[PDB]
Amino acid sequence: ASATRFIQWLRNWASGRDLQAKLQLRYQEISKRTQPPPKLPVGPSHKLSNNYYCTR
Amino acid sequence: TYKYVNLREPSMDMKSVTDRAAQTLLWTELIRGLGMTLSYLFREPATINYPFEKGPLSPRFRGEHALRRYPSGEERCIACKLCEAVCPAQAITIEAEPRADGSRRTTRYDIDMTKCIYCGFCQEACPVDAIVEGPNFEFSTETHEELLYNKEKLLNNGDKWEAEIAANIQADYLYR
Amino acid sequence: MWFEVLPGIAVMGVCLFIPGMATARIHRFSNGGKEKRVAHYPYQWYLMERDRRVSGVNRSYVSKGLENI
Amino acid sequence: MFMINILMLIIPILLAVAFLTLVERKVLGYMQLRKGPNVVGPYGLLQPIADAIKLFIKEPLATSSASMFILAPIMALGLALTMWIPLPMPYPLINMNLGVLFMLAMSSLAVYSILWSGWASNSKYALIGALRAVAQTISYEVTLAIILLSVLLMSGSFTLSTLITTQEQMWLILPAWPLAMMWFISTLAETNRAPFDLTEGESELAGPFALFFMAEYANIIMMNIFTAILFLGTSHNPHMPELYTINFTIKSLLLTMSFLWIRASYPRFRYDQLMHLLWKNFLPLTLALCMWHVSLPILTSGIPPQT
Amino acid sequence: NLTLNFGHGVLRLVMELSGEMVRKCDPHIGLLHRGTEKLIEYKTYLQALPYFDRLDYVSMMCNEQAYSLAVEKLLNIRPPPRAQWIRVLFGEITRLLNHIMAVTTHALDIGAMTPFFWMFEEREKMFEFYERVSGARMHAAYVRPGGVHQDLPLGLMDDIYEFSKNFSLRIDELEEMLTNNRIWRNRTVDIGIVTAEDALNYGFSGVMLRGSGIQWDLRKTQPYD
Amino acid sequence: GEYVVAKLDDLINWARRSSLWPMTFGLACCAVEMMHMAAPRYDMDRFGVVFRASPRQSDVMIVAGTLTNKMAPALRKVYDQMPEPRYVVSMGSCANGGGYYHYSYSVVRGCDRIVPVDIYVPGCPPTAEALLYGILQLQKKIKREKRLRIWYRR
Amino acid sequence: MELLQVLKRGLQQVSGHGGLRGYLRVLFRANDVRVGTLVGEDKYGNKYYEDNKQFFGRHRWVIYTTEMNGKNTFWDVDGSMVPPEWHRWLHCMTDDPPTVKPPTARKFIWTNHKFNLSGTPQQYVPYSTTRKKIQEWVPPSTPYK
Ligand SMILES: CCCCCCCCCCCCCCCCCC(=O)OC[C@H](COP(=O)(O)OCCN)OC(=O)CCCCCCCCCCCCCCCCC
Ligand SMILES: CCCCCCCCCCCCO[C@@H]1O[C@H](CO)[C@@H](O[C@H]2O[C@H](CO)[C@@H](O)[C@H](O)[C@H]2O)[C@H](O)[C@H]1O
Ligand SMILES: N=C(N)NC(=N)NCCc1ccc(I)c(Cl)c1
Ligand code: SF4
Ligand code: SF4
Ligand code: SF4
Repeated sequence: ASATRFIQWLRNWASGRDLQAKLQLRYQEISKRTQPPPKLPVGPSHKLSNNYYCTR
Repeated sequence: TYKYVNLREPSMDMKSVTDRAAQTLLWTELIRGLGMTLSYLFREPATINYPFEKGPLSPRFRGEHALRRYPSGEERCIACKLCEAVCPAQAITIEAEPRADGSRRTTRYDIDMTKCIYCGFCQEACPVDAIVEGPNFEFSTETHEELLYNKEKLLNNGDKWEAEIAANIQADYLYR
Repeated sequence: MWFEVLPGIAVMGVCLFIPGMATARIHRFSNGGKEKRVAHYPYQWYLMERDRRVSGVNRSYVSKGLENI
Repeated sequence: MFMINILMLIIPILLAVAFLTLVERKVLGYMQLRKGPNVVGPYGLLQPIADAIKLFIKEPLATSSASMFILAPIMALGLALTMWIPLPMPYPLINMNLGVLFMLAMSSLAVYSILWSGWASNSKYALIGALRAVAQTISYEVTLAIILLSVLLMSGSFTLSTLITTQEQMWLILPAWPLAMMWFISTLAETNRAPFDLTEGESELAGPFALFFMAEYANIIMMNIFTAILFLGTSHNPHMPELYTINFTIKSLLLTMSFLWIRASYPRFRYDQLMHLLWKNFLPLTLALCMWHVSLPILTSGIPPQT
Repeated sequence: NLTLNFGHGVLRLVMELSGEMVRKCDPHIGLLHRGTEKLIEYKTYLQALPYFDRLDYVSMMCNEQAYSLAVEKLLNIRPPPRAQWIRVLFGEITRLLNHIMAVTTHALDIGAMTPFFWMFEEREKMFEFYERVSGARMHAAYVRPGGVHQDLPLGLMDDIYEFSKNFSLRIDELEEMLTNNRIWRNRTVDIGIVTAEDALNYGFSGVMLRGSGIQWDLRKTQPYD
Repeated sequence: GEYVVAKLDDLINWARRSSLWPMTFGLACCAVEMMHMAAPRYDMDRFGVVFRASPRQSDVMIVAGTLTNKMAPALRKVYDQMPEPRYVVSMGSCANGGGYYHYSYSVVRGCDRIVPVDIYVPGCPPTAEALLYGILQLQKKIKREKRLRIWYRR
Repeated sequence: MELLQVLKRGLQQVSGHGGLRGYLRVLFRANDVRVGTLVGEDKYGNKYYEDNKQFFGRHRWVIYTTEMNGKNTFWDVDGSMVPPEWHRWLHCMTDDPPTVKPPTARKFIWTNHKFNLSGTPQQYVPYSTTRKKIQEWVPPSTPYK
């Protein structure tokens, strides 16, 4: 993302593609490396009644 | 559903035949290949400046093992041997006895780091978060023997890395 | 970046510039500041050998003009 | 004075070869989205020196004939340096009336180093690999000689500095770009360069090593210098000869860099396929273009001067 | 007929040559035989799971999936739907990992070394997805009988989307190097032709079948997850 | 005397560690992380470590994967054909000591039963970065060598 | 022209590293003359920099101290020299540095980080940590056959 406009034009022409739209190096679009804590759901057997193991 | 990768009929009109003749004689597709490698020459390379820069890792990373403590300094391990039982490589060897104060503690805790497959099963199995795979991966040695960890080495790893280990557990324990 | 390839190219280019530049300046030094005489055919060698005798010092590149007439 | 001149050619050739290994690695690296040498000296500028010292203090690891085991690298390196002494840059070290023939004659001898080292390998399989390499080299010698003759029918002589005069107004690549194309590819195949690097390919399917490597990389530079003179003639100003040397060096560098560019871009030929490229494609066209370039000066009344 | 004793791992090929032509190929394998099948008999079903990462060690999570499905079938249980989608998601990421290794090292072996470098930087980014869900770049041991070991970390799916958004251009660059290259076609066109009937009788599968026109893909005919 | 021997040692050490040409024995999965070390992110070539060298031009053997009994003789033969100075890097649990297959009937319990090993890189597999750390550790081992100083004192 | 702005960007890196000597020092120690924002420094002298305009992986780096634990590290740097509290940040295991999110303190955590000690007299040597299992009978010390 630091290439001069001339070099950007040069490599786009040589490749035939708009390379700047799909750079293979990652910048700020990637997710933060610190995330809020999750709160994961529980499965269908997490019940207080009508849940005898012999029926599942 | 399917598609044909290579089932097409070349057009046999004079214009198309002459187009293929020009490609054969003027090497057009070969020149088009030169353009691709030329465009890469002028792209920023993907190389990082190791060891001044490091590849990104996550809190789940499975690296060098360590034995952890409670905040008071007491060992977490209570010699249950669940880690030893689950170890797919049989890399763990444990012996235990009552401590002088009656605590259930190990007298031997060895990990053969050259048997270990760094799978993380031991730290899944542990009920007290005693054995963990820490974040360190830069511990290559000059001799085979240095990779046969006894309990003193593993407790030293825990004391050395606990600051990072605790923070990584803090980030991931809600997924566990 | 790609322009970090240049320093190695610069050294290579200077190494290839030296032979041609050295030959040209050595020729001028050895031939009185002129181009080294080319003699591919007997006629040119004959004139060069006549120049050597006419020079008075046995140097084909030392030229005598109307001052010697 | 002359011995100084010889050394001001021999020494820079070896230094240029040393730093071509760095340029090749870095150019290939950047075309591969990486850097290549950049730790051993700034921008890798000490990498050739470290490699050179390393190779020469390495264990020099039985030959089937000691005389030929030593002859082969001396021949390779001695011949490679010899190919430079008639090159006009713009003035040659030795001004030969038949300089083009001399280069053709000396280059035809280079195949003996391949043959002799195969004999000295003392291994049935290395001798067979050498014979396959020789067959490739002599095959592409055929088109190189015929292409060169075709070009000289526009120049008028076998003197290398006459090519400069012939291209005073215009590069010979314009009237002879079909020959330039086959000439360029022929040099790649002649130097066993990718996609014609079948000796290193087929093979994997210290000081003496370094010496053969220097000979090959000196030949690579020399062939591209020859190509620049043959088809991209630089104008010579007798009062400012350094102007010629700068422009002609840039062209030779770019031609050499395009050898690396091509290595980075294509897969390898099969042996039989690179033989067909020569005998069934290049040679037919080269023969037809040789007849054409014999006729053309006559039919246009553009015959060059003998001198 | 000259005999050549030598001509992914390490292979020993013993070949009979008549000039340039191959008259016999005798692969001698076992150089990486490690008695995995016998070792598995001394492991619990969970302890055996990591052995499958180390078989086709380019397609780790697909080997895990096959073993997990087999155990799930004998257990008579069903993994939950989110686990099934994760398994398909990482099954196809794993297919990208494998096909990059397959195609570019195939190219690298016959002299075309450059796409290997471009596409292995894409492999490096998929190794990060492996490491983020499992903590390991390669031998994740992530897919297990019953589902997967852990849920995806928050933010992973966004980064997979960013990677996928750009990947087809990287395939295009690979195709520009090889697909129409006459040298590449000279090395591959009409090489190793296998008939549809021969492929079936010799026990071929996958692309070794479909390349010969057979319309067969287990994901379509015998689907799972 | 001392100064010349020391400086000359520094020179030859610097050349040898700055131009380490590896022969990689890509036996199994550890070979994949070795390829990733050559790949653009780490670019081992930028350290002077060429991608693939011929065994007779090699200075370091990287054993990257499980060494089986059937393969052991061939590996020793390659090691013996290496020109000196030669070093061995053992990569990953399998080569280090057998790893997951330590108890197999067909597996050598560590490549150090066959060849002397200079550096042991742990992990199953070690990450490409871990392997690079190991290669740099080997470079530092070479920097510590004092061949000429010991020769002078014989 | 753009090539002009590039050239002045190169010059700014010289003054950004405190002159020519500092510029050459970082060039030869680290083969990199980029100028980043100083994130912090640890007790051993390692300095940590960031530049979020660089692509992911090059946006954080450490300039290692020239001396750690009595070892001259002007040329001999090592990845194991990064202490654990900065290890998490430098490897992007987290977003915030220990200067903003310090680690929890424990009395048993090492106050002094140690780098890899392999090949030194401080290297680890394995041994059995258990006591003797079988006690041998000791004969009496007086003659009495
Ligand atoms: C008015 C009167 C006019 C009279 C004169 C008329 C003459 C001009 C018109 C005719 C034009 C002639 C063109 C001559 C060029 C040679 C053409 C040629 O030989 O190409 C064919 C060859 C094989 O082609 P292939 O597809 O494999 O199969 C064909 C046979 N089965 O394919 C090849 O050779 C491929 C080459 C493989 C090498 C690949 C690496 C090179 C790629 C980069 C090349 C860059 C260009 C070189 C420029 C050099 C500059 C000095
Ligand atoms: C380009 C100019 C370079 C000038 C550099 C001048 C330096 C002169 C001192 C060279 C010291 C070389 O150091 C030595 O090289 C030889 C190369 O085979 C190595 O190998 C040698 O020793 C080993 C045993 O150790 C032998 O089995 C082997 O047959 C022998 O070749 C040595 O292991 C290395 O210690
Ligand atoms: N093929 C490459 N470009 N790289 C490479 N490893 N070349 C060979 C290295 C080499 C050989 C001889 C000498 I003298 C020098 Cl200085 C360097
Ligand atoms: S990581 Fe796996 S192989 Fe290593 S000790 Fe733990 S359970 Fe055993
Ligand atoms: S480390 Fe954990 S699982 Fe292993 S014996 Fe100790 S308490 Fe039990
Ligand atoms: S150590 Fe692990 S990754 Fe390496 S070869 Fe053995 S099983 Fe595969």
